[PDB]
Amino acid sequence: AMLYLEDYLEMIEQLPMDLRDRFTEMREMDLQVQNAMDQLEQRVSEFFMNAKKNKPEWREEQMASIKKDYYKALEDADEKVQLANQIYDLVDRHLRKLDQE
Amino acid sequence: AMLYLEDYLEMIEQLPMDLRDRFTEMREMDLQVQNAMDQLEQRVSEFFMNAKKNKPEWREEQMASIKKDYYKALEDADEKVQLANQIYDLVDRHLRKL
Repeated sequence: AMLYLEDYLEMIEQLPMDLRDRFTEMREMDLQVQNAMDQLEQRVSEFFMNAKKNKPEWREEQMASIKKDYYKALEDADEKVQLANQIYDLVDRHLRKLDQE
Repeated sequence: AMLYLEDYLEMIEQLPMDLRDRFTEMREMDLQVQNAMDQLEQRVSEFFMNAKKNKPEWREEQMASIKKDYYKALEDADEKVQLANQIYDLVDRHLRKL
């Protein structure tokens, strides 16, 4: 409980700001993705809800917004992908450093 | 107060079955992502902490486990991605029907 957090806390501190920052950065990115998907889900059930109501040209604005949200999330996930690559190479670099030492 | 949650109820219930399940699968995958990230961080820091103290073998073992967790994670992110694409397909199909 509280002691496991101390150990968890402990663990994080022995990690160069290099890595820790990219992890929380990935954290934030994942949060962003979840949020984008939420607004998409809402756009979608409104599509199904109103639908014929508010005319059928409502699909234009709606579907455009759906595509926008979806693309946004995709870009955010591609960004987490980049960040994980970064963390990967930064592992490798700190590694090699220690090995020839 | 929780009107946000009754509204989300009515929200969800407007979706067809396919779409609902893909979204809930997605949420499951998010959780799994958060755990993979977590676990990976922990092996990384622990490996740094105990890097110099332990033997070459221990370094190689921790590194293999780290690599695991990494690819692990990476796979989950792809599945979440994949789910999002399925959802978008189902959506524009439910439009092409109308």
